[PDB]
Amino acid sequence: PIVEPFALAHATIVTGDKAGTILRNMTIVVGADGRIEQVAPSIETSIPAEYHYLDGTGKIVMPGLINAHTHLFSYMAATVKHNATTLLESGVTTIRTLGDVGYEVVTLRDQIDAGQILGPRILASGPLMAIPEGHGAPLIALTSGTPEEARTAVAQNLKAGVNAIKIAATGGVTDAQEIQMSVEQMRAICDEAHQYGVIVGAHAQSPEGVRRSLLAGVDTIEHGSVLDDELIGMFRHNPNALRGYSALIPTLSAGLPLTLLGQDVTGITDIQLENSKNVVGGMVSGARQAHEAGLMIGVGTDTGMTFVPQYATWRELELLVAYAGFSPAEALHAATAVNASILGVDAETGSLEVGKSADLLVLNANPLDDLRALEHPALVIAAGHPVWRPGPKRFADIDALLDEAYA
Repeated sequence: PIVEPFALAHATIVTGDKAGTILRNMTIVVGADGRIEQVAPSIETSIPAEYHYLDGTGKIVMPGLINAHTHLFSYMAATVKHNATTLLESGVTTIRTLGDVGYEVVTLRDQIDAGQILGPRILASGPLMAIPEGHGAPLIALTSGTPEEARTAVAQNLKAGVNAIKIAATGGVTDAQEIQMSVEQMRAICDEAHQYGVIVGAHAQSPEGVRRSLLAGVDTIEHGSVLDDELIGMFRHNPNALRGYSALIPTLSAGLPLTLLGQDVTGITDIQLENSKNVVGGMVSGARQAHEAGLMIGVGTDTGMTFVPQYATWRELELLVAYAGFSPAEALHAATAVNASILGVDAETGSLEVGKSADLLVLNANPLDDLRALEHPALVIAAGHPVWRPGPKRFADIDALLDEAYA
């Protein structure tokens, strides 16, 4: 698969910047190297010879969506490739997995990077690290509680080729908020990962878990909890984080289903429902607080969960607006530019600027006026490679349940 240069003309560009800026009748020229060569008014932009022509009249083009929290499993090679393809077809050009079964995603990422397979840019975490809980989940089990065991475990992942790390600082959404992974354990994991420039994410649904993760130097907090001034300060300036700051990935899409859908649908016990309500309340409140404090907040959804479709990244933006006080513009900015910075790939993607990877998402309507415009992309282009497929295969039953639930 070779990248054939092309030019997408007459499109309305939704930049995804903090201001919610839109540029009318624009042409985006993509080179043979898969990078953006020009972004200018169509009327003054001539299409180079041999370049293919894409007529974007009546269309909106924006940076590809980015999902900072995914799983490519609910034979293994085909399964992970299928799910990565679904994400791409939904318009997501960069993803970070946070808990793989083994090193199958590393393998997939390498094939995509080599140009052997069409797919999104992937930050693969390999198996997540955590204290086993007996749920049969895949992970690198830390059972001694020592920093040495944790450092050895992360080294195994790094040696295997991961370019992301995931730690379970606490239990899940259906678990109690405890007052477990120690700061010492996570500090060893973060120190080691950072030596190799790898970003670390920690799943935490309690203030204590968030606090310990931040103290250890974790780069991203997944889910989160209600915050206070001490924690906000730890997000803003974290001397132990790879880039001196930590970001929050609320992943509202993963918690809300458990509290909005009936137990007859979810199948969780009464105690799990109560636990979920307490955790989700903290995730929502914390996201609002973080937004209010101007912290770095990204878009991730924890795909692979029974009620979190691989193709529903767009829903997270609607949830940030409805629950965290985000404006559509800010949500689009979080899903692109901010996510890119958080994942450390802002130099190559996240915005439609000359020199960056041609990760384009073409829409039939303006998402600033209605975020649901994101649900059905017109065309997705990954690193200059147009995806010649209709879109993701959707599950009407699940989509119907979620639509009603979020209504």
